[PDB]
Amino acid sequence: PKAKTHSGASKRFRRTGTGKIVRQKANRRHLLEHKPSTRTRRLDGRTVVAANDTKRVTSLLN
Amino acid sequence: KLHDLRPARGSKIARTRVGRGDGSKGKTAGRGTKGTRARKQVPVTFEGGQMPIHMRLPKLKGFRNRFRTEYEIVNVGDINRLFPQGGAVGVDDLVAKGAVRKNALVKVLGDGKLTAKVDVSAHKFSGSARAKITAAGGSATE
Amino acid sequence: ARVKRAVNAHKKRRSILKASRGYRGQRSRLYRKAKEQQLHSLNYAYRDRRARKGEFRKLWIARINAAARLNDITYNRLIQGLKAAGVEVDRKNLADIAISDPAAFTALVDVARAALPEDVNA
RNA sequence: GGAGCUUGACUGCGAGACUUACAAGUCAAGCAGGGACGAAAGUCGGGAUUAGUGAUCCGGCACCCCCGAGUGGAAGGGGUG
RNA sequence: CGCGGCACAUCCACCUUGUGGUGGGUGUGGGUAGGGGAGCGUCCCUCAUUCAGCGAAGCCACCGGGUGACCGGUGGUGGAGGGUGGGGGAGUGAGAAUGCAGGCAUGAGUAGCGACAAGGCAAGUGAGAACCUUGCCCGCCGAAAGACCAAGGGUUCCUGG
RNA sequence: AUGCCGUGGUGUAAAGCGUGGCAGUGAGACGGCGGGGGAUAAGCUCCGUACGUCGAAAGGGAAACAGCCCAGAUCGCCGGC
RNA sequence: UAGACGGUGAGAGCCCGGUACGCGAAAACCCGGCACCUGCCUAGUAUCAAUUCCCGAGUAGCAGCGGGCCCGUGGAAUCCGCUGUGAAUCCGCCGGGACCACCCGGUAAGCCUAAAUACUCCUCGAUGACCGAUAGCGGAUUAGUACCGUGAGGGAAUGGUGAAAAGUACCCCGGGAGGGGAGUGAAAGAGUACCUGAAACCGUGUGCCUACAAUCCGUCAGAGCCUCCUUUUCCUCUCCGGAGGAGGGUGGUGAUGGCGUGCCUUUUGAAGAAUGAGCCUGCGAGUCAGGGACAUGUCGCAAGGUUAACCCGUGUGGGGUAGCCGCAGCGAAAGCGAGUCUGAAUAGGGCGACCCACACGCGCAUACGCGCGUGUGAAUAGUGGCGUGUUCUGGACCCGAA
RNA sequence: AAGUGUCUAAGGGCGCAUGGUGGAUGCCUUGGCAUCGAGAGCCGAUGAAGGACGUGGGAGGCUGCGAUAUGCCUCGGGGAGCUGUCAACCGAGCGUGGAUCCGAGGAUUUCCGAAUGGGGAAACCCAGCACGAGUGAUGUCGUGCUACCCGCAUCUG
Repeated sequence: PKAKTHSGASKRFRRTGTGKIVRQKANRRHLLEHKPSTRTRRLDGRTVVAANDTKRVTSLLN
Repeated sequence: KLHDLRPARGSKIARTRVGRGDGSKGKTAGRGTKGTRARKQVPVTFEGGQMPIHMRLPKLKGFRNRFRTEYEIVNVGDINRLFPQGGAVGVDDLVAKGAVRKNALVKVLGDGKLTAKVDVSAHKFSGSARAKITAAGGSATE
Repeated sequence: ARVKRAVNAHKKRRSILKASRGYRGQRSRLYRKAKEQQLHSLNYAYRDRRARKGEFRKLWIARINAAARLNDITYNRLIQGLKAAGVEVDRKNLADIAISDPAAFTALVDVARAALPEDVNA
């Protein structure tokens, strides 16, 4: 009757200035002590979602 | 008349009634198995049992400022191409000419040199805006 | 608009059961059985169109062979002669002139004899 | 294997590719800050390499005019670690 | 391979040098799940036109036709509604669900005909008599197979057909 | 040896890659070669193979015959190889 | 002002009932109209320091446990319950999402209050791209009936002669039913078993074949036998047509030969000794709702598109500018802006802004073409409706438990 | 002598012709479902809704009605038939002096049912008092009230 946006996946996904959905590359939350800085500037940012996770994510964003 | 009325060839597409004989779309109508999909429909969330891409990724950082002062912008270069003469404009004149919606607080942006002699009234000018509009002869306002 | 799907169905029903007359059993009688048999009849007739091409060829071959061996030549050598002589007849008309004209067929056999090389070497 | 002196067992990054169903993983020249060692060249963003670890949600402990539900605060939240 | 007839895809020469069509050359045309495209038939609403008590639908039969769904013609039946053209709309198509209702088959004129108490003989009535009535035999029950009540039934009672 | 990656040339029709809509599939079988587990076994079980076929492929051969060999059916022909 | 609709022996504006329109009433109920009856005020309203009292009590608050709110006790205010404790009366309390100070809004612990709102047992009026006897109400037909169950409860089936009954007088076979003839009727090929009359199913007759022979019950090749149809040797009676027939054509049937392992579902694999189906006729499964999400085909208009509820009208027609989306992005956000975020830095980077075969004039060039707007006329976009596919929330393809 | 040569139909199959069964298809309809519009929006101790039992000249059912029982009275309307219907049969009647029929108002309105005098297997059993009939006299009959609870008025305590 009026479509629900999946909440949990709109609080984790972000439609950018154009048709890109940017997830958060963040196995970067719990244990950051053994992890070299390299593997954190590897896990610090917002990654455009790949193809094989898009058709569903957008239907989670709607 | 009405006996001479047809759509454009390209619309009015044939409906697909599926379970109508094994010559068009026959028995299984497209769900061609005995699986789960053959009687019902698995959601977009469910992924097999492993945490879906909306549970294993982290919620996006930061909050949402409840008091986000959202504006509406009007383009200084496109305020040139809105008013070729100009001379006198102001937010009401923008919504009048149809440059931005009503019920608004306005910013004026700064793409393109505004080469019209114009004075603009609108809240919250940007750097390049005030620069260009005060170099086009006219000035900025509040 | 509730449609009353009788007429639409009775069309193909009468189709099947008029193209199914002359069937021993519950096959000219009943409809589903007439349909099972229509599928089998038309695959049979399909297979028999090809099959009959090949089978008439084998029959003509038996006949040409009989008239050949009436002329002391085997069918193999008869064909090899009618080839080397080149008379582009085919087993059908060859068998027809075999039946009606023993004379024309024996002329053909002498043609074939005169067009065999020497031997079983070549 | 030993002997010296030290902390790069760095802060902000990262072209690029390896691999990858996705998530995750791995390398990374070189750029700047501010250091070590060296006369310098250079090398150092842990150990000869590959195991020694767990996603998410949720709480915690600090730094930051990020927000602060009338306004000043604040609790609470937020980023960073 | 030959010879004919369809179809699809790319390509050019073309017509209006992209729409859509003429000619050709080449390739292609098994198919399941499944994907695309094009279509038949049922019924309802509109516009156009048209057939109909001289005979509408439905049905049946024959003769044809289309590459398929299917279509037309003709006669028989019937006795009031259908053609077709452009469109709108479907409870739109069945051979299966141990599907649902009705009808009707096979088993099959087959099993059975409900206790191991036992029947007949004469006469009658009657269209018709093993079973009905009259008699006379004969037999079975007689702590019940007799006679009563209570519930239970609810007219099964009696006369007449 | 093969296979794999690249480049260079010739050949080849949709084959490729990117991005969408719509699916299905995720019980495979045998057969050839290469191997594991079996026992030097199985119509066994599990793998590899730009190997095949059935799956989902009819016709001919195999007596009969899903998987073997020939061959991939657009329809017709009482024509040929 | 009547061509609505329905009936009359067919398809009726003019035959009938009616319609259009107009009349229409005692009494009732009710709309409402005037007079009577009742309900007030015989100034303290103003301005006044403010001398004082009052402004809804076991209530508000606070703590405990719960409910409820988007708010799952979380940090939660506001509100509501139950238990303790428990206030003030305006210089009081209450709220403004803990709380505090200032600033605002209002005065809870009395009660009452039309409208727009939903609703349908009921009567009137109407309509339908609603069904038309297996449908549509379970119920057209004695219907919640008959029957089922102790009971609560469950719960059917069953419509059509004809225009008019003119419903077959009369004889005939029969004990009747039933028929035959007669007659009614346009039709009995409408007989109270009745409109039309399907199929399965059950017979009667007739052409073929079949009692030495296996064969998913057919197909192909095929002799013959019967068929109607016919060209002719033919009879020249052709001034009228067909006989035993020859050529020929469809149609029964088919002696005989070869080929051939039903349909479905499901399976690596089925003719399968796997499932399901005795047969015929009717019914049975992918629908629709939403200014839904996605993609696309087509169509409006154009940096726009579009209205929602609602208001006017009677054909779905005209108003309705709230809102939604498009118009600028970045960032946690403050913010900033064709930039924005990180950072010490733009150095990078992440996200987003921008496109010619040449100009105008120049920076420079080895033939180079990167640069700017004005153009040579630089280049396009959405939004709304309609079909389509998929998806969402709805039983959402139908059927089926324990 | 040797060889050939069908004829048969107990009965089957096939196709036609002729029937029967059954009740599909078509076309309806005295029926529903769905909405729109205007109403109305409660009934009941003054006895409801829903019924049992009866009521017609004759059987029942439906319908109407209630021991006054397909009806009673007045007001109106209308005007020629009528005696509701399945279901159309026999009766025997009325009506132009206004019948059937239609609207509004009244009377009658058994018994059960909240059921309420008490009881009860609802539709039945059995009473009290007071009027009013009936018998020689009780028995019998006709009418009315008699439940409970709360509230109020009154004596009460």
